Amino acid sequence: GASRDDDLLVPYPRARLRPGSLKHENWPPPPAGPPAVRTFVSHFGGRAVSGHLTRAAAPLRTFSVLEPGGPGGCSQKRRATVEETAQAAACRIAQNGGFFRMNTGECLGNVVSDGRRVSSSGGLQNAQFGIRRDGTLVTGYLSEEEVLDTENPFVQLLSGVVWLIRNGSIYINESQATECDETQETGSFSKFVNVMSARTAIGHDRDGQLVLFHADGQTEQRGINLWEMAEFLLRQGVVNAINLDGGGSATFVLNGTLASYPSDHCQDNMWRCPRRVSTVVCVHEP
Amino acid sequence: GASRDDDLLVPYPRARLRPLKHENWPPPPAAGPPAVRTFVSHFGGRAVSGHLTRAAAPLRTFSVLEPGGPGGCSQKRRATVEETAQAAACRIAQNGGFFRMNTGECLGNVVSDGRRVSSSGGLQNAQFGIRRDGTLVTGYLSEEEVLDTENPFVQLLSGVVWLIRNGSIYINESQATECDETQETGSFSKFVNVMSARTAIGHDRDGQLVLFHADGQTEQRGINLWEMAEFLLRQGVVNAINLDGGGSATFVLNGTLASYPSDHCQDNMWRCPRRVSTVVCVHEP
Ligand SMILES: *[C@@H]1O[C@H](CO[C@@H]2O[C@@H](C)[C@@H](O)[C@@H](O)[C@@H]2O)[C@@H](O[C@@H]2O[C@H](CO)[C@@H](O)[C@H](O)[C@H]2NC(C)=O)[C@H](O)[C@H]1NC(C)=O
Ligand SMILES: *[C@@H]1O[C@H](CO)[C@@H](O)[C@H](O)[C@H]1NC(C)=O
Ligand SMILES: [Br-]
Ligand SMILES: [Br-]
Ligand SMILES: [Cl-]
Ligand SMILES: [Cl-]
Ligand SMILES: [Cl-]
Ligand SMILES: [Cl-]
Ligand SMILES: [Cl-]
Ligand SMILES: [Cl-]
Ligand SMILES: [Cl-]
Ligand SMILES: [Cl-]
Ligand SMILES: [Cl-]
Ligand SMILES: [Cl-]
Ligand SMILES: [Cl-]
Ligand SMILES: [Cl-]
Ligand SMILES: [Cl-]
Ligand SMILES: [Cl-]
Repeated sequence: GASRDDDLLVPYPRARLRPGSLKHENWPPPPAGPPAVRTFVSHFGGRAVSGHLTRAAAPLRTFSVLEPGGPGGCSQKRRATVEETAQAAACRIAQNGGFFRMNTGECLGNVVSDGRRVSSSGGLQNAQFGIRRDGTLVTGYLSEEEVLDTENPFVQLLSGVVWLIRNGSIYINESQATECDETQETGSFSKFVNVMSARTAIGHDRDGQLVLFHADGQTEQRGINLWEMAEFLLRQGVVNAINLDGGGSATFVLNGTLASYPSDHCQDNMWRCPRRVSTVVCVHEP
Repeated sequence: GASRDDDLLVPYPRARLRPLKHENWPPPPAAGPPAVRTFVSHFGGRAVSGHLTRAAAPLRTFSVLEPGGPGGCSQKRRATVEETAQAAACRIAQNGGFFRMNTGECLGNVVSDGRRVSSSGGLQNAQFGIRRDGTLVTGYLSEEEVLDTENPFVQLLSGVVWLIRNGSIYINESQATECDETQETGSFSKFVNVMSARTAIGHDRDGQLVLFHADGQTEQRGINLWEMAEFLLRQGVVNAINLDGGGSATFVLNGTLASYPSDHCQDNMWRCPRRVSTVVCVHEP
């Protein structure tokens, strides 16, 4: 019927509730095509791992954040596979997006899909990547006051854990202090950053183009952590980037069909089944 | 728009020039959609990624294609699995028999839509084909029956090594038939023992088609031929044969790439699919 949801990469085993200044970076839009998908099997720390790197021009026109099963997915606490959501949205390239609660399925953190707020952070502060109507690519942390600005408002936005790069500099350490909570253990979260597994990320490059990353693997066995990931991205010319859901949620859909190897297993156990995720990251051409 | 052709797995570095029973499975008496299964399983203590496929009604769901459409081998053409599969609107497709990289010729007996497109030329290798009545053939055959008007072939291709016979491994028995005396004795045995990405084709007792794919790299990542054949046998394949592998190892699903090619691009950093000869296609009315 679906996945067994075994390969879990959880930043917080204890669900966070709804009860150092924090600012964000914005990159103006250079004036300007199809995406550029690149498959690879490269070595990190002596381990070969497979993944994908994507590039798109006109993020304001080719980028979109989708809800599980179409508009209103988060409002109904819905969960759908990247293929189902991508096939319905006719996305050239698609992969899983923000985090969620597996059992309930609601979308956690700020989320903007086509100028519509679908989820709110609720006082919590994590890494977020969004685009404003003027065409500026934003990354980092924003307050709900800035999120709600009606002058050059966000058109597409999602949130993830850790801010991977800021202005061409690694920003993991700066996120470890900001995005870590003290009520939960400090080593359950630090593992989420250091443990090896399949994960995804999103960012942009010096030329003003959107970037999407995906790496296959397994929790503790195969894949990469967040440290190894950022360096490869810097080698690829990304300015700002944030991490996204990974583990069994790591899914890369190309032309509406699965192109990655999910980490989770099927009920039959032998085979790997894609996970039903909340929001999806979509790239297309009108 | 082409591969760098770095990951080479050659059964014979020295090209052979132009100078025996088979098994057949009758059609059991009765059509579900194909079953594509992603996996990361352990072979000799190392995990490798791949796909395993199965289709019923091979007489109705199986097809052998030429690179870029009909006449591909006749024109010594080379095309990517995606290119050939997209034109045929195949749900599941992967590279097939071997070919000459320099010229582009298709090696071994090949039947695409009931027409012989290439001949073995006196050489004897493992072959998998289907006859119009529904009989599934595997092993070695003489040209008299191949072109015979008795249950003529509708789909046929050739590859190196016969992996399984009647639910039993036939590699040892195949090495004796498929061993050459002109080539060195260690290049071919390595071809069987070396670990890398390869593909295979076979069938089950119920009369269903099977297709296999395993990602990897020559000698670095993947599996050899010994580990590969058994995984299918544990899954209920009766007969199976090996197919082209290495940089040609490609799995295309619904017309799009779903595997990780071993070859590199001219840019070097990225991996590019290789342009192959014949392709195996699976679709539904
Ligand atoms: C490859 O593509 C097919 C999509 O094809 C269509 O889907 C349906 C409309 C059905 O009528 C098929 O015959 C069509 O050709 C995927 O198969 C299906 O997806 C749809 C979901 O919208 C579903 O209704 C079908 O039942 C699906 N078929 C199966 C076997 O599940 C197929 O999964 C695609 N493969 C991948 C990896 O995306
Ligand atoms: C798949 O990607 C290729 C890349 O060029 C594109 O040409 C093709 O249109 C895509 N598939 C569909 C159904 O659009
Ligand atoms: Br939470
Ligand atoms: Br040869
Ligand atoms: Cl600035
Ligand atoms: Cl590139
Ligand atoms: Cl290691
Ligand atoms: Cl609610
Ligand atoms: Cl979040
Ligand atoms: Cl495992
Ligand atoms: Cl569209
Ligand atoms: Cl091409
Ligand atoms: Cl090589
Ligand atoms: Cl196994
Ligand atoms: Cl296990
Ligand atoms: Cl071994
Ligand atoms: Cl692999
Ligand atoms: Cl003919």
